[PDB]
Amino acid sequence: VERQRFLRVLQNEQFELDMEEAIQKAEANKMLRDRQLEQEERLANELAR
Amino acid sequence: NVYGPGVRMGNWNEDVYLEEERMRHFLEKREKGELLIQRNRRVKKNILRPMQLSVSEDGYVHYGDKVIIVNPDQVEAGKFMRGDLSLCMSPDCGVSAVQTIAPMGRNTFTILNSCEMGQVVVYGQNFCLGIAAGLEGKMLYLTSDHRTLLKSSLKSGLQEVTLTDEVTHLNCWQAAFLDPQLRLEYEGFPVRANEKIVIYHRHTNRALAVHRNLFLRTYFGKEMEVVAHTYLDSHKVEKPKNQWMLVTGNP
Amino acid sequence: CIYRKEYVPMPDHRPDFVSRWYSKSKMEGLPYKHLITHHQEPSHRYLISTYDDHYNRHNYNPGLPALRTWNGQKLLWLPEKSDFPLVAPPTNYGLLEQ
Amino acid sequence: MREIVHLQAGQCGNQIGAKFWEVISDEHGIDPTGTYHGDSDLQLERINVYYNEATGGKYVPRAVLVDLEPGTMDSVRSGPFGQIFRPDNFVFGQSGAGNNWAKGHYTEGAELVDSVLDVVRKEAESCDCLQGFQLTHSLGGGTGSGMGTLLISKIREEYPDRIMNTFSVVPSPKVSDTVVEPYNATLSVHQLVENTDETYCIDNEALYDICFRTLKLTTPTYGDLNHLVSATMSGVTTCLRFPGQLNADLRKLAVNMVPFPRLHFFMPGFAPLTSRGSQQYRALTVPELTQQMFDAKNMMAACDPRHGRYLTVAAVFRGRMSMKEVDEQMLNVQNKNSSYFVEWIPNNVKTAVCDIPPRGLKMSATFIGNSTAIQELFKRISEQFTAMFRRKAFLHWYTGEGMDEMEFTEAESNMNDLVSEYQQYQD
Amino acid sequence: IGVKLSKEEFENVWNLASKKHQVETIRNVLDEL
Amino acid sequence: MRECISIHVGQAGVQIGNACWELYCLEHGIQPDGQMGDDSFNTFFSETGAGKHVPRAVFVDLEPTVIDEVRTGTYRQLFHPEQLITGKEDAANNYARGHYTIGKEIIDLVLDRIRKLADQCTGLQGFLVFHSFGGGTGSGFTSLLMERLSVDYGKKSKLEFSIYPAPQVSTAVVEPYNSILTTHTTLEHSDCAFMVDNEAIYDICRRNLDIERPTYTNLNRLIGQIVSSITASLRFDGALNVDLTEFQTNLVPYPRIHFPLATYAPVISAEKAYHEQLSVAEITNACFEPANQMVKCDPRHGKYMACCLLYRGDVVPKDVNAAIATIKTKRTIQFVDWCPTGFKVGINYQPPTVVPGGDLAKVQRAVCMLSNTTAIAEAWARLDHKFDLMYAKRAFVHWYVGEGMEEGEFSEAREDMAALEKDYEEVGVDSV
Repeated sequence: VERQRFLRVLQNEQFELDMEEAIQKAEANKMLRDRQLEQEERLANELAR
Repeated sequence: NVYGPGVRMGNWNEDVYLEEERMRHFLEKREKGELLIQRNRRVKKNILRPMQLSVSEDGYVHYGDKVIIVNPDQVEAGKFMRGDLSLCMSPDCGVSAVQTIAPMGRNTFTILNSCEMGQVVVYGQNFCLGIAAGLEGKMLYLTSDHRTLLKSSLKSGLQEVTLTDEVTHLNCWQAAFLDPQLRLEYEGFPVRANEKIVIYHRHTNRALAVHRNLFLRTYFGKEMEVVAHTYLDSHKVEKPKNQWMLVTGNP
Repeated sequence: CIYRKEYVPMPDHRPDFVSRWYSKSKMEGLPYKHLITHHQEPSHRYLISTYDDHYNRHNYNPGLPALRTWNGQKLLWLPEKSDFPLVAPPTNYGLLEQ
Repeated sequence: MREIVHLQAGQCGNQIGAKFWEVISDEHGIDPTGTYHGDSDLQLERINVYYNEATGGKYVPRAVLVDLEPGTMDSVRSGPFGQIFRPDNFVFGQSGAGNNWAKGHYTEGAELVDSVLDVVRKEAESCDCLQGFQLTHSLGGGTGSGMGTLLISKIREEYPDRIMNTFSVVPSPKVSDTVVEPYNATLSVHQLVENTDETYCIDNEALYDICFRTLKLTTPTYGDLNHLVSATMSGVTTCLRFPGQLNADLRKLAVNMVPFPRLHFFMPGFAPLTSRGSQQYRALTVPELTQQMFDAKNMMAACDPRHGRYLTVAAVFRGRMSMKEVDEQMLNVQNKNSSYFVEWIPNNVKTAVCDIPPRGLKMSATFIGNSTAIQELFKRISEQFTAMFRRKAFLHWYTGEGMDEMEFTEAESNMNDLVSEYQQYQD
Repeated sequence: IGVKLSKEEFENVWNLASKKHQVETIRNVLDEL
Repeated sequence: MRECISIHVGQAGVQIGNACWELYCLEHGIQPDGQMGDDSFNTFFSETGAGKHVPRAVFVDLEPTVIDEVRTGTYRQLFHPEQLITGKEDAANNYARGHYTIGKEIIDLVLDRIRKLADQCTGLQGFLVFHSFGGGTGSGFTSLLMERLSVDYGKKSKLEFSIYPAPQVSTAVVEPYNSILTTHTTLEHSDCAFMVDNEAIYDICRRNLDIERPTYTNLNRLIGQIVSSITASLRFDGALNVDLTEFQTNLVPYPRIHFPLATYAPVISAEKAYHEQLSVAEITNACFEPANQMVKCDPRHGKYMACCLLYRGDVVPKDVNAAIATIKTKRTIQFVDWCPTGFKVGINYQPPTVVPGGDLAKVQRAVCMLSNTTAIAEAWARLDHKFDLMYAKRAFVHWYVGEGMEEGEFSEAREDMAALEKDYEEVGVDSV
């Protein structure tokens, strides 16, 4: 019992960890970059105007 | 002495190649769909399908009526499952009893020597109980054979009950009354929907039981044992272990 | 008293199950045991025998049937020797059927 | 064309044969549910060598799987390969021996021998034609060295005709793991000489080199190190299981390697090793495999082979190759340095061929050697032995369950006269 | 500035900014709520 | 099915087993009212039909205030009604009362419940005694039981965690007599005598954990963790597990050497753990510094004889070989000639579970050394020295003669200590 259960369980662990962390980190970074950049752009341009 | 994953110190390069190939293989497996997550979620979604029962135009049961099999809560030993266990297909297939009360598609039995697809059911008369796995579209059947020296149940070693594809006479059950001085007066009466009636086989004359005392750890976590052995007391009436109820959906 | 002080019960100090299960594969490494000894390029079916290739098979098919061209830098007549034939499916002869 | 009976014991051997009985499952295309889902009809040829049959087409091994502790038998059938091993081929007690040889060889490891002896003749008489007996264990404790090297004296009582081959684990020189090693190492070496024929010596200091200096990892562990030993095993008998050019076997290997009734201690190797970064930058051909299998850094024992000589050298090959490039590079390496071979024998290196490497390799080899710098592994034990016997330390674990001092002082007079044989022929 | 806002959301943002004050106020109220 | 029937003798035994069985009911799912994957809680926890686990060990005190405080505490529904044994009178700092009268009056219910536990078990390895050299119940009742059990159950492992009196500072006046007498009557019926102190743990609880003014209840959990990383090998899985026989067969060379010293390496608090780096090397070099011993002795005046590194947690098994290899290249760590191997390593992977809101943090790598040293003969020299000053006046001896035992035990209990230190001096020399 323990064997099968924990085997399947930790396989799940590893796969999930990998995929989830990678995707989330990438998304966060790119999105944050884009938002900050565009916001700064529009605000500075309008203030100058 | 030893640092983390990303900083460019020591033996980083061969390990960068190592998690590069492992990360790419894991993404290939997820893209193809050979991972335990998506296979398991697809299986469990095709089992736990929220589907609908059939209400009854009177109290009585007819054939073709999509009817749950459930065993009532009982008030003998100190190992116990709390209340209203139901009969569920537990694959690995197998059969057991689970703590649920909703029709979810591994619960739902269709009532199948009678002929018409709608016909009133009576005590002491043979019928069959049908269930279907997802996308198979072929009728399974509730079965149990005369006990042999190699065919015994899992935890208890009594007569076992299982599911099979084939058609035989080891598939026909008949349901009687628990009060033992009135069943010969009840041999032909129609059966009401939610009433406590014994279930017995027709070839063995044994009866389907629920063992609330030994547990079957499954993936779903809900636990009991099913078998077929008729139980009687010192007053020689049937115990609360053997009572079964074939409930229908509410209107 | 100090016994009745300190021995107040704790409902909800559930022990973890996870660090033990992860140290198990920290030592073991379950899918890792072909990532240790596999070499070159991943490949599922690569394997065939010498009687079946040279005799019954009649040899490589997509290669040069006659030409053996002598190259520039390395001093060699390769395009027959360099193939080391690996064509087609492996040695099947009808035993899995029986 | 035989079958193979393979014995396993100790806390070691079921963590080594766990990797051994799954490379054989890999090379014959055996899934861990019991059946066969390989690709060719070549693998199915000599499936009988390692796999008896039953109903439904499933193949279960010839496994013998014994240990006093139930510590590791909960771990071998809780692996990926758990329904491939036999149910009634787990034989155990309840207690654990743990570093003594009295209660392995005479009392506590001994009452289960009649529960290993009567499982062998259930299967090893049902096999139609056996080649002999294999064993893998560690000399360092009390269940391999206590039961298996006891049973090695027991099964050679029945059949003298067959061939004993061993996969032993001598203790490491520098950093050891038990204070009572040079008794259990001492007494089982004197056991091994009379009743074993090709004894293979394996170390973990010599394998923590290879996963560090050669293959360039940063966390070498046991599972990373058990598999290079379990690569050797299926790289040994490659010709009783597959066709080729020049087939060899465990009786072909003994004739070309051991000359003598007593000079029968060996030293192994395994050729094609590299990193994970330089996987495509190497060319797996014969001028690369031969260049490293003779080197000291690619050796699985505590041997500096330059300090002595090889009296004899074995080999095997696999893979679709040609023969001239394996005819001259083992002719050059006998020629380029006559300092590292002895002169009175005219040939040294035996050549054997197969057709198929292990799955994933392209071409393969497995170095097997009878050097006389293997006597630098049995000098440190006899240095550690009598510098403990002189203070008579720890001897009341060794009088307390049935042994004497006369089982002691004659268990070094075998180790002395062994080294007194290997030093005659050194130059 | 790249933000598509409902009319009721703009009225609520102005109300929350006036409640926050005895741009910084508008950006802070839009970030918090 | 590898139980450890443990004994707790005296005020010391019950007051340390409170925290020890606290940790055993802590690390599993065991509630403090009997109720509740792994099934390695059946090595200390039986069953019934209600899932109710009841611990399999014996607690004895003739001075029933601590036992009644347990019986009325929070841990009443869990312990058995019978394996907690009281009297109505204490031995009160003498060997005579505990060994001849108050031991004799109530040794039989102890031996009854030991036989009931030992024949309800299936897989007992040995006996583990927690007792006190410096009192009345922990010395007389102790040696009476360790005669009355070694006469019955014969050859079996016997390990004694012993709350030894302190080197300089003290609590009761006439501890030299009641130390020396029970040592002479324990040496012939011991197998391994692990030794701990109290001020030597006060020093470490001041200088490592930075908590000032601690109690016995803050000292007790360090022994309560020491015993748990001692017994952890049966408790969970691992790479190289340890039965009970390997301590007793790896740690003592001779008939009368058996007195090892205990030490426990990674001692630090919660506010400091997150900023210190728990390296294997720094742990094993802290565990050899003589400021980190549980016994106040200096190892530089003598030679080691045998060690036992018992790990726990996320061991990297290459790094343990590297750590022992860099230990072995020092001259401040000395060894005798006859032990050239001189080490043992045991392994388990489960991390140490630490009590909620304690003085310790969630360590991930636990190390216990149970090594023996010839610099415990220096510790025995002082309790022979005090006896030499005291017996010459014949002080205090009437308390000893007035309950049955003669005065002629007092000469042999010094001749025994003289021959024991003769043994310890003749073993640690070189032969040439």
